[PDB]
Amino acid sequence: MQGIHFRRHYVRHLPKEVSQNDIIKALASPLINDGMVVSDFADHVITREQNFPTGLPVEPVGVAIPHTDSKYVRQNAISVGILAEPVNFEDAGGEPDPVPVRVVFMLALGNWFDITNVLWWIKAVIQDEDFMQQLLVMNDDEIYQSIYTRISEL
Amino acid sequence: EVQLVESGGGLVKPGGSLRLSCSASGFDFDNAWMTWVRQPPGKGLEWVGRITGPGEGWSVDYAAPVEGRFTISRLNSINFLYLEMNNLRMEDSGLYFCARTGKYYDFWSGYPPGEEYFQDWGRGTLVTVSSASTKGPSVFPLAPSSKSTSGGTAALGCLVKDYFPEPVTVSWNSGALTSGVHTFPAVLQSSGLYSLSSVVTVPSSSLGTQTYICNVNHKPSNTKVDKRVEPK
Amino acid sequence: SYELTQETGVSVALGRTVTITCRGDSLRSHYASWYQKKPGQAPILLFYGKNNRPSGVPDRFSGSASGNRASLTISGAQAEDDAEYYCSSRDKSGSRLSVFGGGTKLTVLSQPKAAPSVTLFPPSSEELQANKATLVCLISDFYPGAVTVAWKADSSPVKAGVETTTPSKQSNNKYAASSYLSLTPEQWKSHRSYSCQVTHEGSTVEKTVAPT
Repeated sequence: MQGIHFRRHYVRHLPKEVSQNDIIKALASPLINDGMVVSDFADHVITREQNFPTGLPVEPVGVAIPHTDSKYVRQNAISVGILAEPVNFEDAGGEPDPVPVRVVFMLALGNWFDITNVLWWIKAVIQDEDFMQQLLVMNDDEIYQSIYTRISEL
Repeated sequence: EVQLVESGGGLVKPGGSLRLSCSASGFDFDNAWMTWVRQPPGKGLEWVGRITGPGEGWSVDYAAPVEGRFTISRLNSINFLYLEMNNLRMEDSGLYFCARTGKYYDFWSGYPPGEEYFQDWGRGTLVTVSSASTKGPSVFPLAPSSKSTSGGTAALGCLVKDYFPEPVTVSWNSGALTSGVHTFPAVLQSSGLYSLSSVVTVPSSSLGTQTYICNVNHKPSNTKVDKRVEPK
Repeated sequence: SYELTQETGVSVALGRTVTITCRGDSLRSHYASWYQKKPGQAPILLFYGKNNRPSGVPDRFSGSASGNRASLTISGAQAEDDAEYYCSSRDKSGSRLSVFGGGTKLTVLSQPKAAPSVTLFPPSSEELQANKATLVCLISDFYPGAVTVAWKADSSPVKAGVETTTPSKQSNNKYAASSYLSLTPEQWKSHRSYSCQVTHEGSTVEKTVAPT
C-alpha cells in the first residue's frame, strides 16, 4: 500500500555468538510481533537464504539482505541488525568465498514498487563508506533516525 | 498450457462504450499482474494498461491516450480480467490482447520500478470503432474445377462477398471436412467492405456422391449461411 | 516507433546472423524485453532483462544492451524466424508505464523460388441472378512473396473493378494472395473472355474464363 513501516524497535544490535539463523529469527521477531508478516516468517527467510543467498561482498562493511516470498508479508516493513562481529553469509553472486557480514537488512516487502525502491536505496547506501562505518558505531536511536531520514523519500 | 481467452470485441460507433473480457486458466491468476495490449489494423503492438496484484492493492496504470476513458478490473473468484472502454475513437480500433505479466529487477544494475514483461498471451478479440453500419455477407458457390489442381482432384469453394466488419469464419460440412481447404485472407475493397474466399480440394470421383456445404459465420451481423456447392 | 525506435524492416539470408535494435532514452535505465509475432498469431516472449531466455525459446535468440540501445541477435536465422519483432520497456526512466517499439519486419531469404498456383473462378449463376458478377483469382504457394496481378477483358487490359490483397504467409512459409474483378452482368456477357494474369519473378501464368 506504498508505505514502508520502519520503527525504532526495528533496529537492534546482536550478540557475538549468533549464527545466521539466530540473526534471521531475531530480526524477524519484531516484525512478527507487530503482525507485519506471517508468524513463521523466519522459517521462510531461512529456507530461502539457503537456496538463494543474500550476501553482498562490499567493502568496508559486509552486508546481507535476507528475505523470502512476498506472499508471507502483511504490511511493508524493514528490520535492521548490527552484528558485533562478522557472520558469514553465502555470496549472492555465486562466489565461493563467504561474505563477512556486519550489517543485515531484512526485507518484508509485498509491494513491487516499494521492493525496487528499497533495493535501489540499499545499493546506494552500501557504497557510502562513511555511512556504513557509522552504522557500526551509532546506537539504535541514531541508526533509526539516520535510516529513517534517508528512506522517507518514498 | 496456460490459457488466455479474450472476448467482447465488435463494431462500435465513435463515442460508444464496450466491455472486453479475458478468461484465464493454468496459473495463479489471483497473484498475476495482468496487461491489456492492442494492435491497430496494420500497425504494431501498443501497451494499453496494467493491473497489479494484492501486494500493490490492485493498482492500475494506463497509457496516456486512454486514461480516464478505459478501466481495467478483475474478479479473481472466476479468473476473469476486464477492460471497460468508453468514448471510443477510430484509433481505438484493433485486436485486443490480454497478457500474464512478469516483473524484473536486476539488483546491481537496475532502476526503480524495474521492468514488466509479457510471458503469456491470448489470441485476441477484435474491436472496430466506426461510423459504418454492419453488413452481412452474400455467399456464392464456386463451382468445381480441375484446371489448376492435380490429376483426379478438383477445387470448389465459397465466395463471401461484401461484409463489414471483419471477422468471418468458414467451415465445410460442419467441420467434418478439414483437409484440402484453404481460406484466403480477406481483401479490403475500395468501398470499406471485405470479401474472402474459401476453397477445398476434393477427389473428382466424389463430386456426384458427396455433397459439399460451406458454413459461413459473420457474427457481427448475426448472419449464418450454409451454402451447397454443386458441379457446373 | 515513438519513445522506443526499431528498424522498420531488415532481411537476412537463411543461415546468416542479424541483429535488430531498439533505441530510446529510457533504455539507459531499463532493460527491454523482446517478442516475436506473426499475422494471425499471438506474440511470443523471446528474451528479457539482462540475460533471460524463457524455456522453449531456441538458443539462437539473444538479447543485449548498451547506452540507449537494446538489441536482439538471431544467430543463424531459420525460415520460421521470418516475422515481426517487438521490443518493450518503460516509456521513461523511472516510470510505471510500459511501451512497445514500433516493430521490425524481419524477412528471411529462405528456400529457392516456388511458382504460384493460379485458380480462376467465373461468376456463379447465383451471383448473376442477383445482378452482380465477380471473377475470383486465387494465387498460392509462391516464393518469394511478391507478385503482380493484371486482368484482361479479351486481349485488352482492365483497370477498374480490380481489388488485390497484399501477399500473406501460409503455414508452409510460401505466400498467398487473391484478386477480385467486379463487373456488371452486362460487362461479363459482353466480352468473349476475361483473364487473370499473374507474374512472379519474370514468369507469367494466365488463366482465362468465358461465359459458357
